[PDB]
Amino acid sequence: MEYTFNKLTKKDVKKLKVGDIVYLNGKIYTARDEAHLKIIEMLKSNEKLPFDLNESIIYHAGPIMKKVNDSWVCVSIGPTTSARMNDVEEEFIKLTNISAIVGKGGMKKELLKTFEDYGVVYLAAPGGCAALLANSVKRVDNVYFLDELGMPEAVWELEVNNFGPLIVAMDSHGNSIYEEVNKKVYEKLNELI
Amino acid sequence: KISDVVVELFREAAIYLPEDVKNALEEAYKKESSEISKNTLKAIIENNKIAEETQVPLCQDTGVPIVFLKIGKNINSSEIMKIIEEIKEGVKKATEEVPLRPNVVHPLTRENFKTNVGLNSPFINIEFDESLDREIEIIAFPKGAGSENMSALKMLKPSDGIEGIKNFVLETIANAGGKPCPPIVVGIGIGGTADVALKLAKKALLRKIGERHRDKEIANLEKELLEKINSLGIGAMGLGGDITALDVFIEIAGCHTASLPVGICIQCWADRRAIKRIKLDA
Repeated sequence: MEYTFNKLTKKDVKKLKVGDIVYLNGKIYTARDEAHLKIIEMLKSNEKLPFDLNESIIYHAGPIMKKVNDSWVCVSIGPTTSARMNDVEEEFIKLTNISAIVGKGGMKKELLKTFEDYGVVYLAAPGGCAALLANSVKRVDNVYFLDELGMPEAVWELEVNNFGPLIVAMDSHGNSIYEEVNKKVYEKLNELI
Repeated sequence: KISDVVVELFREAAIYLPEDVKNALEEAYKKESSEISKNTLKAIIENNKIAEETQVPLCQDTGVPIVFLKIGKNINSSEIMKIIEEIKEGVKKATEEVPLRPNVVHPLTRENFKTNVGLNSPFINIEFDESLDREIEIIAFPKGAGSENMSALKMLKPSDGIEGIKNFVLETIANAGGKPCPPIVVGIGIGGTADVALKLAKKALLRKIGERHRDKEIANLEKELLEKINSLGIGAMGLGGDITALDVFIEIAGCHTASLPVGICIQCWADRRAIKRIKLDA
C-alpha cells in the first residue's frame, strides 16, 4: 500500500508494513554520525536543541548546498549508508522520540527490537538518486552546528514535496526486507553452487 | 589546453549517464515483475532526466578519478609528461567547477587532499595505439566506494576450470547483495597475475551494454553468467527482484600454466564514463 504523509504520528508509524511505498511532504532533518554524536551529548546533558525531534523524520545524508541570492539551494542530497550509525542509533531513538529514519542499505537486525518497543520505521531511499531528492527540496528552513561540523555533517532542516518513492524496509513489527532477501538469496545460491 | 577538456570530461561523466546504460535501465523496468524494483527503477530513470535538466551530478559520490589515456604515433615523451600534468590540473579544476566531492585521502592518516590529487591519485592508465597519429584518447572513469568495496580476487586451481570461475562470480555477487546498489554491471578479469586480473576486471567495465566479447566462446560464458546472476533474486537495491545485473563483461590475459587468477569489479547502476579524442597541435 502506498501512503503520503505531511507528518508521521506513532499511530501512522505502526501502519507501515515492510514493502509499503511512502512519499513525504513535510519537514525532514538531516543527520550523519558527527551530528548523531553531538545530539546525544547535548540531550544526555540537559542542553536545549534549537529544534524538536519528538515524532520526527531523520534523513541519513550529506546535502550539497549553494548560497544563491542570500538563501540556500540544494544541488544533491543522496542517502548515506545507514549502518554507519549502527552503534549510536539505539541511544539516539531513546533520547529523541523520532518516528522515522531514512537512508540506504539498512541497519543491523538488533535495532528491530528498538523499532518495535519505541514506535519507529526505517525507509529505504533510492540509492544514487541525488538529483531527484534534491529537486524535492522546496525550501531550506535552517541549518544547525554549521560552523562546528561544516556543510555536509550539519543538521539541515528541510521542507520537501513528493520526497520518494521510499520503501518500508524495516518496520515496528519485527520485519526487515534485507534479512528476508538474504535468506532467499542463500537458498537459491546453494541450488547453483 | 587539455586541463579544460579534462574538466568537461568529468562534467560529462558526472551528469550524463551513457545512453547504452539508460536504455538498459528502461529495458530492466519493462522486464521485471517486483513492484518494489519497478518503483526503484522509475525513480532512477527520473533522477537521470532531472540531473541533465538542472545540470547537477546524477550521483552524489562522484568517486575516485581514474583516467585511461591512449597515445598515438609521433608524440614526444616530454609532451606526454606535460599531458599527464594537465590531466592532474584538470582534476583539481573539476573538483572546483563541476563540482566533484573531494574524496581522495591518505590511507593511514585519512587527511583529505581537498582536490582529489595526491599520492598518485589521478590513476592514469597508459596505452600506445599505432592507429592514432598525434591524437590521444581520454576516458574519464569516476569510480564510487560502494561498488569498489565489493571487489574480489581469487587464485583458483587450474583443475577448478570454468565451474569454479562461475561459482566465485556467483558467491561474490551474492555476498555483496544490495550494497553496490544494483542493478549492476560485472567486470571479470581472468589470467595475468593478480594485479593484471583486477586491471582487466576494471577495463571490462569500459564496454557498452550488449557489447559481447569478440571471441564467440567467451561471449557465450558472458550470457550464461548474466542468466544465473539474474536467478539470484537480489533486484534493485537488494530489495528483491528479477533483474540483479544489466550485463557481464569478461577480459582475459596469458597466465602461468600452474595458475588461474580471477578478478571481479562490480559497478553500481550509475555506470558513468565519458570519452574524447583530441588531435594535437601539428
